[PDB]
Amino acid sequence: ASGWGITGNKGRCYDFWMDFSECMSHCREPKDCTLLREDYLECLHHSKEFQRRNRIYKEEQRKL
Amino acid sequence: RYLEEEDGPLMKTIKGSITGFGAGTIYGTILATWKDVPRVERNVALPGLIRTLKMMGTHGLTFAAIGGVYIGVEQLVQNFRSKRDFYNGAIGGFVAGASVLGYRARSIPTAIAAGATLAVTSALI
Amino acid sequence: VVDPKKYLEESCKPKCVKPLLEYQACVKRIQGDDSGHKHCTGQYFDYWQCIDKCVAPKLFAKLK
Amino acid sequence: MILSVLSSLALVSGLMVVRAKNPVHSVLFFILVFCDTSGLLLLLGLDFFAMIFLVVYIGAIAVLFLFVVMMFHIQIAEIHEEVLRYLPVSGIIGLIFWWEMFFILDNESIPLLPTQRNTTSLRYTVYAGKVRSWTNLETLGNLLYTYYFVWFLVSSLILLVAMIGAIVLTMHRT
Amino acid sequence: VKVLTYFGMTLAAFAFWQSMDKVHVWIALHQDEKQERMEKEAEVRRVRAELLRKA
Amino acid sequence: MDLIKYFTFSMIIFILGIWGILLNRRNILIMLMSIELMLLAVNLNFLVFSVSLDDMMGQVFALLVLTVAAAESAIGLAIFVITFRVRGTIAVEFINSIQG
Repeated sequence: ASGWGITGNKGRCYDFWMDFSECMSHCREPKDCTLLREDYLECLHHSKEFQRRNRIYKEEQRKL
Repeated sequence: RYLEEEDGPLMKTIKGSITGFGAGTIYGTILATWKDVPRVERNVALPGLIRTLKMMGTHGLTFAAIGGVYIGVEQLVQNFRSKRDFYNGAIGGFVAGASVLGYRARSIPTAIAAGATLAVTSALI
Repeated sequence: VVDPKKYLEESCKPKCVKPLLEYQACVKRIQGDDSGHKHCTGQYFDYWQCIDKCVAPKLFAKLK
Repeated sequence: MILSVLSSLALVSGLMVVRAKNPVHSVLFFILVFCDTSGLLLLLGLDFFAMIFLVVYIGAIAVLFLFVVMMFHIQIAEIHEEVLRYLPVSGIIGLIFWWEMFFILDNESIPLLPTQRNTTSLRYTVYAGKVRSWTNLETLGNLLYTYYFVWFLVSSLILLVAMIGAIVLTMHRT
Repeated sequence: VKVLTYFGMTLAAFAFWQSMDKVHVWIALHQDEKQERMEKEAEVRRVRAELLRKA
Repeated sequence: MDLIKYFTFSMIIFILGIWGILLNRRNILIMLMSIELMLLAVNLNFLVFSVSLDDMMGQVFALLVLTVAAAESAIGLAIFVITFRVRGTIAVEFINSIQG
């Protein structure tokens, strides 16, 4: 969220954080910014990407 | 507000006894750890551990007794009468407290005080 | 007027939401014929066993 | 695997810190935990922090502990106790903490299972950020003294308090 | 402790960490079941609320 | 699985600090050292998280925490020294006068 990257460039997830912040800056219902918020968290932790790839791995293991 | 359960009076009593035994084990562990060791048991490890395990067993047994007799008498009072109130469970708490805590404390006034306290704590529930 | 049994069965549904959904789940999976072999007796029994248990202690209070 | 080795060394060294009969030995095993931590930091790519853990934790703090604990000449009788009676309470607390706390990232950070496929060709490489590389030292120094300098100065105030307290509590001038 | 006692402890801890790796892999493998169970329970709660909100 | 393993390393260090508190009723020096272990585990978490999130805020706090750890160790050992000097021993039976 700070934008300072550990190698001297813009942080990896900073643009997602900003877009989330601009959204929340004028949407009175926080549910209006859900998609951008989960995009920022997905950039942080890669949870859904890894879950889907683990699904692919599971199906491959099942069919082997 | 309560519609999440499958019930079963026998299962209720069994699970209450199990939960009470777990709570008594943990409480006895804490009590044993809090107290110091007697002077003639400081250079020897085994007796302290034996005493701790004995405290765990004793308090687990006592708390399981409370947690079983409470729920069992509550259900047996609410079944044989077929009415649901805080009056049932108050009698169960009274009998559980009185019986078990007077057996352990070896006194009638202590049993009455425990029963009264347990009945109040169930009436506020 | 209106049967107290039928009304009480309807008002006991929120206490048996879990079996009702499971019975509905079975109905969808058996909509294919498969030679007239599949059925949902077990899910039907579980749902009504919950409803009947909910209705029994309150039915006789409305009857004289 | 290397993380397993460092984790095992740190586990045993820390057990030795908390279970050594002689406190001097406890301080020396603490130095081993700090060396292991420095190795972990080197694996993270943070060389400045890996070296600073040696300079400060081992070079300064652990030396302070060693100097004090050596001149105390503590006899084993004043600090000894049989710890067998603490197996159950430590078992309960450690198991609760273990289950709740070693898996706190699992739901948020689901691990990527290693497939039997070369997923290392899917590494995209951007040469724009590699033209002029910043060290971890320069990246930290870009921020400490300008954009977050107030925290820097407050840390200096903390150190000044340490100096004053050390003098007022222990000084006996000759 | 003796040097060999320390090394045996380190080997035991290495085995413990490999077991921890197995545990993490197992927990990862059961994400889909857990999300499916969560969805079914959420649907149960939502159906119950919508049926209770009706009255 | 990298992040979880780094985190469990920090976790075992924190847990060892908690255990050192639990197991050393009669050894307050090791109680202090266990607290230092807990502080190292938190410092590592900040560094690991800073690497994981590609964000420098974790490292700034890691340096400042190292400063805090140094100051706290200095003052703690001073208080240890004066307590020892007053009593002539470090045994916990001589630091229990205040009670009730």
